[PDB]
Amino acid sequence: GAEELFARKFNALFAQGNYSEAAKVAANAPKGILRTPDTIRRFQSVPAQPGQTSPLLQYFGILLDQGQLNKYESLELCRPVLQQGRKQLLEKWLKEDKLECSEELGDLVKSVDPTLALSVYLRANVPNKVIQCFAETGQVQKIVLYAKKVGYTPDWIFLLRNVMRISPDQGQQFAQMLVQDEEPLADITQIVDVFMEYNLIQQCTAFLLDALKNNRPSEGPLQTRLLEMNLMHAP
Repeated sequence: GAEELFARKFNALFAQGNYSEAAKVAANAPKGILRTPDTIRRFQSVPAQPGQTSPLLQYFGILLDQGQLNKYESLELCRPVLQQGRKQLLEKWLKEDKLECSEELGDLVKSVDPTLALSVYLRANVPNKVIQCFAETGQVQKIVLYAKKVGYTPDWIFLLRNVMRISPDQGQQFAQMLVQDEEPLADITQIVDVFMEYNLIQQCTAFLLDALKNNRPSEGPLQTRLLEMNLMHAP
């Protein structure tokens, strides 16, 4: 019940002109009173300051001496660090399991890197929804495999979503590695739509062709749609 009292002690000693005692109590105290969320957000928020131990360096000290922490503490750890310009720190916390290696941290990276998140889900919690859920670009294989290896084609949706909003572009995509064996998807039209809207038409058709290059993997409709696009795009 003195969570409040601990925060009161920190705020008092910080305010009272002895950052040393406030830091010594806050960092060297149990239950992570510099990673319980208000405390951690304060500690991450203060930027480097001459006169004492750097907040960043003090906090890394704190994290290592303290260690990985719970979903909430790991999550709190993860929520700013990706944003904080230390996305790479958060990649290390997911890879080093300084974070919970949960679905949340992976998803946070998938918002900024599907692939490593996908790596974590492939490695940490072996889920499918989150891992596929973002597949903007990167390691083609996981994407092409989860679309390719039904399931799942919803990973195809997630990637088309992720390629509906993708800074990557024509080139490294996932249909063809996925479909050297023709596969209809949740909507192949989606695939062309995404490609088309990105004018990645060429990759959609190119990849689809390879899918057709396993022959019994061959559907008029893939081809129908392909030809349809070529009729309006370039025959």
